[PDB]
Amino acid sequence: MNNIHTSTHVSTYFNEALVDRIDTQKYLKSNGKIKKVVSDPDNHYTAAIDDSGNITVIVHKLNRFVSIKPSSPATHLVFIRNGNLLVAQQNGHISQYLASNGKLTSVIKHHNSKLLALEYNPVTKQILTIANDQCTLWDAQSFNKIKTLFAKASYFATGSLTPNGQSLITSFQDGNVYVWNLNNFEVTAKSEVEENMKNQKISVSADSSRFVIGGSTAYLYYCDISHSPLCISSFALPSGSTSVKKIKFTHGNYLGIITDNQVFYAIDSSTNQIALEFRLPKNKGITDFDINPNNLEILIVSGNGEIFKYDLQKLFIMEMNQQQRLLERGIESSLVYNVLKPGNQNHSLKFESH
Amino acid sequence: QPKLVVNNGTATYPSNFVPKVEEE
Amino acid sequence: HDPALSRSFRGHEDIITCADFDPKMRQVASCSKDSIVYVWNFKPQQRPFKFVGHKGAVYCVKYSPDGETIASCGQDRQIRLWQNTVQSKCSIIKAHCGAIRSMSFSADGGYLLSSSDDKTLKLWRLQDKKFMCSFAGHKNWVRSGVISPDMRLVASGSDDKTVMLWDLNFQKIVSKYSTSDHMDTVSQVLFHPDGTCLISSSFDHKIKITDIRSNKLIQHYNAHDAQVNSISIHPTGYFLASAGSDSKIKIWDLRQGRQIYTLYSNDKDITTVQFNQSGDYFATGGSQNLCMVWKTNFDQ
Amino acid sequence: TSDHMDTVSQVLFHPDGTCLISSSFDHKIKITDIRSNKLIQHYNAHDAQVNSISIHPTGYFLASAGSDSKIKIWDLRQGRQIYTLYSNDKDI
Repeated sequence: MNNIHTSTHVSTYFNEALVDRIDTQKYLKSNGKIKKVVSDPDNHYTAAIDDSGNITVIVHKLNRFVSIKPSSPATHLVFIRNGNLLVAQQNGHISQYLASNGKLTSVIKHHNSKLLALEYNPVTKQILTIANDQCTLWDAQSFNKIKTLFAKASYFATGSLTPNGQSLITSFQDGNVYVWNLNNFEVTAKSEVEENMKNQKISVSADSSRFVIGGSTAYLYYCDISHSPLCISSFALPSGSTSVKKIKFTHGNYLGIITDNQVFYAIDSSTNQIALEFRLPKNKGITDFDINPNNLEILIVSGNGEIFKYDLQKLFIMEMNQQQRLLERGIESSLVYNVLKPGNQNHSLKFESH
Repeated sequence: QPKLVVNNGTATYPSNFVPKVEEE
Repeated sequence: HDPALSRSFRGHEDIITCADFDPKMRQVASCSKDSIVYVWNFKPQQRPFKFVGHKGAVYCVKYSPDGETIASCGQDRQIRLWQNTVQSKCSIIKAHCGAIRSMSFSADGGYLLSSSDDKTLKLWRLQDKKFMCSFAGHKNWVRSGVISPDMRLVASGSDDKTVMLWDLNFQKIVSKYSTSDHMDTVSQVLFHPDGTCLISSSFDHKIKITDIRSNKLIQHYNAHDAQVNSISIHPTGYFLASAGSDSKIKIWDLRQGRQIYTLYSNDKDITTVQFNQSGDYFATGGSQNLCMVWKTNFDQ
Repeated sequence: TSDHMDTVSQVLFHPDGTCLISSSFDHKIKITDIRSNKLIQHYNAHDAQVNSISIHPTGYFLASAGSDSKIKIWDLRQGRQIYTLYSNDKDI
């Protein structure tokens, strides 16, 4: 007495209308369970990390997998169009394998960090690593470096590149979010903010007209370059959110969200409201996600041990329908979604950028 | 049009510079 | 509409302290005060699994929401995480220095809370070393441990006769209430369905209910003249099952604001009233030894 | 400094060999005439380590290239940037 269970907002959604199955009997061989999902920008080679840490690339048409022998887990995976896998390992190094073989080719090291969050820009050939106090920008072929962004004191929390264009946004613990001339090491855009946030991350759109910030406090910030400041506003989150662990952009005006209340959300940034809400049984739980943008093919790792097995594009049907039936009555989306209202300057991450 | 912004603008900076310089 | 003792766990050797359930409806976990816990099902031809370990007493055994992993907390200094359901496949995961009290797990699964004895509670992020999230806002003990939904808080009882809540992503005390008049070692503290309204009783024969931060009393929920009381609440937040070291069982109706009536009981010094995770339930523990499996039919 | 910061890149010309075009490490193209060394507009360039250029033979299009891998094309008959190109990995 008392908390929430079970799986009605997650396994019931995820497995609603599948055409194949991750037959987890073939994957969960550890004495233990799957804990994290890391994934392919080229979408298909998504991968599982279990409590051993061996990366299993699940190939969702074969119901076969690439068993990567080293047990070192990834923070995230990057793949390129030519068949290579760059693994940002939790060991402080980024390790590239032929994706096609799981065969080690090279390691990027310079970082001293627990986290090496990655993002790959397929139109720049550039991969960025967010780690400790620095951003390392490098040629995606991964055998050299371009720049090491850094600071005298504000510690680094995050940043990312823009996949269908190019601009680099980074932020500090200060919440200060700023934009770099990633190829001149110039801060061209600068902010000073009120909301300090530990372990914040910046989600960067492929066409980076839009940006999002998460972190240890229960807030979400949203940028829109068509307006000044780029970060125009901030807002508080649906009741029960305590912090935000992970935020990532998708094709439509949308982001996946993981909070530290372990509820996952899909947010529509055109309004800054939540479209989808995801919940699992008590620990057990939901631990991480992988969204593949064309259909939002999804690899979810749950603490419940289940490896999913769903497309957000298909789950949206339930909040397309439902909502559209209610639209025949005239239900308001700002309530359905819970729009998060722009607040004061007192806790904003407002940022001018050009 | 933006060329008219250049028109002082930057036109006097180079002379705004100059006095004082040798005096120092 | 009968307390419905059905078929007890015939064979419990002595000395029973708790139970929990596998919501298949059902497999029942129970535990003794010495070296053993049991798990069995109906379709009565089924035989219980004898869980050997916890050489000291076991105070509370609980199931994950799907009825799989059974966490068993006793005078262990660890929590034994037993296999799912039945047949040994277990591990020993270190806790503190003594008895571990009642557990709860976070809803979307970040944590597996237990009231381990270093006075902090171990929130347990599934499995790890280090510590996963913990905090002591209590002066001298942790007697309960409930993770609330849509909140950052966990509540617990104590030996300082206070009740405390703290921030579970960030390990910090938020609020306390206190001696309402707890006498001694406080029993388990339970919550309203929303994880609000802390509910507790103890050596003092009365359940009192207060909120969190708004640490204010709603009612005097008089209980048993027991050495000490125990409790579970029917999940709809409708019934306070009053258990305790006395051998009466009495149930409170929260809509009526009263003890409904005492039960015939027939010697039941119920230590737990942990309910089936959804629906008609138990009142077990005590001198009768056999696990008292009830399907209370009042319960819908 | 006609304003440039560092090692100047390719200088191009109006089809008649006038109105020369230049940028450098600084992110701007200046289009300026000869003797009458006057500017017609600031053809803001890429935020490149270094920029690069050629102009369509008609003198209509500034092909803005550089050390970064975004590429964009300008229409000199309008004075607008036409748009930033898909580019798709090209540090031209």
